[PDB]
Amino acid sequence: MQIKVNDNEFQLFVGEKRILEHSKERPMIYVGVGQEDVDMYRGNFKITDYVTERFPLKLTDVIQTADTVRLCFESYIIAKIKCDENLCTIDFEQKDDRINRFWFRVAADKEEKCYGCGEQMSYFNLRGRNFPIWTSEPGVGRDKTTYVTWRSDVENKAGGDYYNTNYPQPTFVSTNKYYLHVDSTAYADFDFRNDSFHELQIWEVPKQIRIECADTYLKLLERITTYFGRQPKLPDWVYNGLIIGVQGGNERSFGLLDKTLDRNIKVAGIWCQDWCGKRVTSFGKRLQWDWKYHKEMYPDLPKKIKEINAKGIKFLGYVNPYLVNDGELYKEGKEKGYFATKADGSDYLVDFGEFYCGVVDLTNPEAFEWFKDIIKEYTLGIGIDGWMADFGEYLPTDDICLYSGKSPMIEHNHWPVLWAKCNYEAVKESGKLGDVVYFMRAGGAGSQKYCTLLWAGDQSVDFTIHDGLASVICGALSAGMMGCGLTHSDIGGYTSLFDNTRTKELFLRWAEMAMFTPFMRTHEGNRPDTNFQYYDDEDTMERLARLVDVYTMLAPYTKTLVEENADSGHPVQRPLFMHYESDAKAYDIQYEYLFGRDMLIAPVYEQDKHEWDVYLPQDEWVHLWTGEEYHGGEITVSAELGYTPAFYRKNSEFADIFEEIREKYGV
Amino acid sequence: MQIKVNDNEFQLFVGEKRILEHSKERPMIYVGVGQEDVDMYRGNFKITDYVTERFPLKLTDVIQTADTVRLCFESYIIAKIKCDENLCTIDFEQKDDRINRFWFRVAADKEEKCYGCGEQMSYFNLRGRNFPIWTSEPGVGRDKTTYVTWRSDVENKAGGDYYNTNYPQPTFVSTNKYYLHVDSTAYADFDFRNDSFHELQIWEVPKQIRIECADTYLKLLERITTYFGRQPKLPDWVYNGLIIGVQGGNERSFGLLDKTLDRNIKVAGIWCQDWCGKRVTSFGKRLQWDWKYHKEMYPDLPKKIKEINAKGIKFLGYVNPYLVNDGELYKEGKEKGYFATKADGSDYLVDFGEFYCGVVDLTNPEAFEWFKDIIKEYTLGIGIDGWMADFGEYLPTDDICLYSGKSPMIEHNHWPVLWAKCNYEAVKESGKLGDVVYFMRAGGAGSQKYCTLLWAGDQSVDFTIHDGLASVICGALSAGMMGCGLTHSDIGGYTSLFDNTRTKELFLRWAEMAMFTPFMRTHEGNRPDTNFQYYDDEDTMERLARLVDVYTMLAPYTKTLVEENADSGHPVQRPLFMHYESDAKAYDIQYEYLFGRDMLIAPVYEQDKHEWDVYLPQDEWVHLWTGEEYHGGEITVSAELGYTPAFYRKNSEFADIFEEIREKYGV
Ligand SMILES: O=S(=O)(O)C[C@H]1CNC[C@@H](O)[C@@H]1O
Ligand SMILES: O=S(=O)(O)C[C@H]1CNC[C@@H](O)[C@@H]1O
Repeated sequence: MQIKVNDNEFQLFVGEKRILEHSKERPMIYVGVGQEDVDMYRGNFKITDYVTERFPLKLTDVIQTADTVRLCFESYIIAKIKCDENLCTIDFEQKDDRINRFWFRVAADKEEKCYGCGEQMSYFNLRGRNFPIWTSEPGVGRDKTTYVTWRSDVENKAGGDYYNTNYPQPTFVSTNKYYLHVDSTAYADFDFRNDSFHELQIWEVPKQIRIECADTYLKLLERITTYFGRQPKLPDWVYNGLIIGVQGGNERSFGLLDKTLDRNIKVAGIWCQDWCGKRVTSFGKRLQWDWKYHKEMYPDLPKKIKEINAKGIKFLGYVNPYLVNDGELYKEGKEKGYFATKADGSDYLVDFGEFYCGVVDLTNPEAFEWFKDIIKEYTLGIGIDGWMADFGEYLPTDDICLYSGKSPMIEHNHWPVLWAKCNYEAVKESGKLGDVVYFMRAGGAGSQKYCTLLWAGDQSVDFTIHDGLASVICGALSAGMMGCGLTHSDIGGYTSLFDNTRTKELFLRWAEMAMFTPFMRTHEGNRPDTNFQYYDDEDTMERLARLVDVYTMLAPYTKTLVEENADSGHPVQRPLFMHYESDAKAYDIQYEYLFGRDMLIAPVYEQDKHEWDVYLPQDEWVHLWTGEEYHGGEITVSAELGYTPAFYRKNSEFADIFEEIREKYGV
Repeated sequence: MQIKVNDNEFQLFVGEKRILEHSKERPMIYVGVGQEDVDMYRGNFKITDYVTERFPLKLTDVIQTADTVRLCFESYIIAKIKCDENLCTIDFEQKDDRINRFWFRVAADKEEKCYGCGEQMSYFNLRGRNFPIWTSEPGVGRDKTTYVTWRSDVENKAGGDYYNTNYPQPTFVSTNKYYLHVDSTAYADFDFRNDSFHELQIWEVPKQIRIECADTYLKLLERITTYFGRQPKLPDWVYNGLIIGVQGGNERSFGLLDKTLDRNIKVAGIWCQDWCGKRVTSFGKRLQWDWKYHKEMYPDLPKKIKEINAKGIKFLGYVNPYLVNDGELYKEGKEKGYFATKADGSDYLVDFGEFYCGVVDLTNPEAFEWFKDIIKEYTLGIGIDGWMADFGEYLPTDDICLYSGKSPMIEHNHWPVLWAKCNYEAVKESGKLGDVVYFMRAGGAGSQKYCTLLWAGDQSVDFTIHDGLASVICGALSAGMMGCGLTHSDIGGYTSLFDNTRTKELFLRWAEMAMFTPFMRTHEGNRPDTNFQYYDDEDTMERLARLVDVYTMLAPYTKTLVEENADSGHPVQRPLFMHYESDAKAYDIQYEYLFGRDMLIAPVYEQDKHEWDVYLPQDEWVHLWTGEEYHGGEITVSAELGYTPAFYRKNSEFADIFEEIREKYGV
């Protein structure tokens, strides 16, 4: 990167491509004054802004030092710029206290594409749209043309839209082979609707903007994860097979484990989210938010965990950073003063849907340490080797006080990372990194270090584009470009509402994609009695045993991808353009991915399909199940139920593993 | 109205209430730069704006002469303020050509209420919401919680919202007893969401803002209509009875007339909107847009008109300012170059839903006179005595050129008044003002002069709040506060879509309201074959005979109201606070109206009702059907089908008429 600058024009280049400019004709910064309106309803946020001032700044002074270039903008902003061959930082100082709106422009051209802004569930390429950065419920349906979405809006204010996500991040990657990060947890809105610039709206003057370039996307990801962090290797035991999501107490849950094993489905672990109890609401069968094992539903659980461990099976649980008001840990947290409070001193109670919970104040070090100790003592301490570490999106912005003294308009997006750090430190302090794994749906900048595994959050139980099976693929790709290289999904989705229920076909198509991911896990969903469950159908269990076997057979390859993610930040699920940078079509494809360097996966995301159109970049490919060879381009392969459109490179060093799969399970 | 002004502060008072202020702490004007996006689909407009600059102006010079005060605002705006005891005008000169966004603030307090912004169908009191000023299709359903609205959005982009209207106007009335008008036909957005100020956003620097006060709302309406215009009296023949909306050609239409008369329903006129032919689309039974009578459907129509005239019955038709591209008049207009054109020089063909029409360029004086002559020759010239003068909302903004050379962003809202003027001059030059009547659903500033009669446009055929019977009352109250004092509605509504079809009860509830309006007219609606028609049911025809007879019995009173409207601008349908200005509840009521000074009407707007709650202001009231006396407050009256909740003042000079009605048709 190179800086060019006079007394009234600043420029920054990446190669021969200008990416920053401030002149009178093309200002780089606008500042202004806004008054927001934020209305939360059960984790959904309706956010509007009333802007009374917005104006571009005048560059009134420039000072060049061998290390720093200083831009003075009247009495509003000072920008200190420092550059290397690969890194520019722009630190901002605010000289006018009135400003609470900050618009930053990046030079662009019509053909450029951008990726990221966190885990995006609808659009991988961000160009042409804008993306608010505000963690929240991602929406049920997420598509205003569907009945599920409309009913979700009408009854629950919960239909959402294309940009909602549990894990937004003020960071993007450009096809000019740089990434840009705005060091701020404020509300932001990344606007890619203009041909000649990207505009980044921030609801504070951000501390710094960071820009870093590389010669390849692989190296760009190495630089991204150097700055944000890298995940550990997953525990070796995850590759033993399926992690089965079952509920109902000792007899039912361990009964289904035995039934699962008896049908020759390989099991890595049993995940009982109700290990701490159940709570039934009008949404469905939920959990008792009090993070100690439930002695009536799962008596003697520590002893029982030792027993299944001796048979090669791990036990997985569930925690989240809230506590319901009738729980034992709530009573203790109240007595110790560890909840976020209102101005009058009452503990703030959040409505999660017919029950009310305190928000453990993770910005209070004593409360943070207390909750970390709850994980150590009552989850890790009874031998639980993994858990869902849920939520993080529900911090309200109305009359709530945090120990940090910062506005909830700033701490709201910070919360997922504070929650991630709490889990990470519990595991690290216990010496269990690499032995236990928790998985999170919410995140922010820093989840690259503090989250051991993402999952895609709640999908609807359907084949829709914006909230079904397909949206998992988009979420994997976007998250991976942010440096979160390990993700998975609920096999079969989660959300059943408004006559939308899971089918056998949906479960199996979901499973045949999951076997080409690091972590296979099922989920009964919110209404288990009226949604298909794999253990309800012998044919499904037979079919599932094959899919899980394929996962275990892939594991020597998958371990090298997880290792490569841990070593350099190359995600396990990669976009096609990560290894085919010259292929123009690879930049527009978001429903196929490279499973490592050596496999291409194009999951079937529609019902009643028997063949599937696949775009293959130019290379020597072999269809997994048939061995037929392909050299690149649009094709159509058979894709019956159980036969994922999956291809491997001919000269892959793992071709023997893939051939063993074909011989055993091909056509 | 008194001005206070020094070098650093301007103020304007109405009595002892400050209505305008400019100081550095409370600026009166912001200016800026925006880039709109106007997405048009079949008369529906999705409009968004991208504001890049907005900033308050600094008052840098004040010049007082004897009559004028000149406020200079840097190099941006000069405002010339001239006041009287009742009138203040602010003329704006634009000194910076870059400005295309103008925000004008009006001082307000929390208890103030505001009325107007044209004909509003959802909210009469505007306080607490914002109202875009852009004529368009008003929406089907207009309520995001209903199935009809949702489907209208999904299939037709046509659900609309609370603010959409055929007739917006940048004019409001305040409870400080002033009205304010912005002299512009640009897009505007009147924002009443803030306690301490109204803010009027205009997408140009407006020529002038006009403010005029008065001691009473009656006198305010006198001033409003002195400025905007007053309607003529309605022709005496309208009071002869019902205007029946029928279709199908000579045999069916005049057959239905005979049937109606045979059932002893008094008929003032037969309104055949298909006088010029039909066109069937997926929307339903529409019309052929070629404004000459259809010689195959209505052979020898001029002869038929003479025959029914000799029996005391008028004939009414239909025109609108567009021409379908397979018609005779389209061919002539195309030859003479009388259509609006695109940038590429071709005639712009607007899609109205499976057919395409030219827009007669009403800004071209030659085309204007031509279309006026079309009305004289082919409507008035064959003896038609009234007509629906429809549409006016569909001018596109994307790629169109007008003879005026003004932007379609300015002429779009202008079109309804140009079209009104076309009809007005045809009638006036024919010497028929007061003898023939046309009715319009679209309008703008000036419709007060150029439109002889409003109607509330298309309602859905239901009892919903935002698009059924009740929204007619809101439209009547709001239009009347703007000086359009004559209005009516389709008895039974118009729009049938998405499993919503007209019922008998709905038709009858609508008719029993309509008999307390100036003009009773039915309509077959868009899907006559699958919707209730009054002539389907003998009991309905017997009931309608009574309702129409009541309308004729009221005529001596109603005529004095229409004459009062023509002489002073007091609307026929008045808000309760127009005659009870001290009644606090009168300012919150929008589904009751005073029918002149001597009657209160509170229509049943819900199904399955046998009684109705009514608020009466403090006065001596007599329930029309029973004779029971009431003295003010909340009451409940019997309100069976046919017994509108209607009350008259005991001391009314017309009490003898009202007693005859009770004797003949009461309980
Ligand atoms: O119902 S609960 O809220 O207790 C648990 C759910 C929370 N969201 C993620 C889902 O996977 C959990 O089952
Ligand atoms: O269907 S048509 O468009 O020809 C006529 C309708 C237009 N809008 C107003 C309605 O009253 C008409 O029937």
